[PDB]
Amino acid sequence: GPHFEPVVPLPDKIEVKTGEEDEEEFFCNRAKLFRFDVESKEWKERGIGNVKILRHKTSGKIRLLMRREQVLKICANHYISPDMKLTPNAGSDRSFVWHALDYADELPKPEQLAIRFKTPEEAALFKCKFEEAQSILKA
Amino acid sequence: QVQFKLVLVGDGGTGKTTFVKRHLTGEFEKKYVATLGVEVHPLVFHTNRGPIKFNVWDTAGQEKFGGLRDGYYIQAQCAIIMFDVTSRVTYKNVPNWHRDLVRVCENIPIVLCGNKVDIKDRKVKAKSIVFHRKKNLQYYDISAKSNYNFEKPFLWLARKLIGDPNLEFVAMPALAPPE
Ligand SMILES: Nc1nc2c(ncn2[C@@H]2O[C@H](COP(=O)(O)OP(=O)(O)O)[C@@H](O)[C@H]2O)c(=O)[nH]1
Ligand code: BEF
Repeated sequence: GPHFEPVVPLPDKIEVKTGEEDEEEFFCNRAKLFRFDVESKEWKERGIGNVKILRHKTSGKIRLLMRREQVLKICANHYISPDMKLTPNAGSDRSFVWHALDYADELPKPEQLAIRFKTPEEAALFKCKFEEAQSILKA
Repeated sequence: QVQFKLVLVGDGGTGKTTFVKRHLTGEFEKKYVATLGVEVHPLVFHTNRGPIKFNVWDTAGQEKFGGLRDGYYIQAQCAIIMFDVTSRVTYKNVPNWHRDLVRVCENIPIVLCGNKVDIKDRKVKAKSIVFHRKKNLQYYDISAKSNYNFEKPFLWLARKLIGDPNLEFVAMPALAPPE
């Protein structure tokens, strides 16, 4: 309700720039992301929000991108590699684990990641698209 | 660079460090490791007006840190007062937290947060939370566990310090990764 004085020169509105305007979506779905802590040897939560598989329209590069909802910080950002393997969790058809050179903190960090979906249907479409993205490269 | 100094205060065990960590990495620390004095952590948000950063002063809640946190409070432009909806003592101590803040920086925007609303049965009911009404503060039920309202304190404060009540958090631009 009450009024406070702003402590900073009010900056101009800028055009909304996502960094994704040069790519197209293959996959978009909300999910829960975990990052394995090497030291403590436990899974830690990394974020909840929309996972996207994006292909650059010119380079044909394909990456995985995830933003935390409400705060909209990036919690995953890495090129998908043919060398990657998605490995279901024992007895779980809702989740997969893989390794990636991730750039969420805007710094290149090797990570092992777990991603869980709410329905096994949502997971299967992710696997499918993920692995289909991997169909490139070669032949 | 546009930034703000944020002091985060509240009883030990209320979830101040947990809240900060959750924003910082996404993790939910199950353990309680009492903060030694203060930890200063940057938190950047993006908005329709540009990048903003909170320099968050995560202070320890134990009494013995009373003298030191008066020094932490100098030049603070905003604050969150944390309490635990599971522990009545922590809501009971809120007035002292407010008092302690206002006696070093008078007219700064302050948010009251009732952390831990994820727990099925509150020991501090909604109708017992009234301090924000007598002190005209902004209140939020929050949870560092389930992310409930967890962006709100920052948005609301952002809106006040920036001076734009319609300020919106926007998607962090996704820079091109390694290769
Ligand atoms: N159930 C639940 N527990 C929480 C929440 N936030 C924090 N906690 C727990 O409460 C404890 C508080 O520890 P800490 O954050 O270090 O307290 P601080 O002294 O306020 O920094 C930790 O065990 C947290 O896991 C929450 O939203 N829900
Ligand atoms: F014990 Be806490 F980090 F106030």
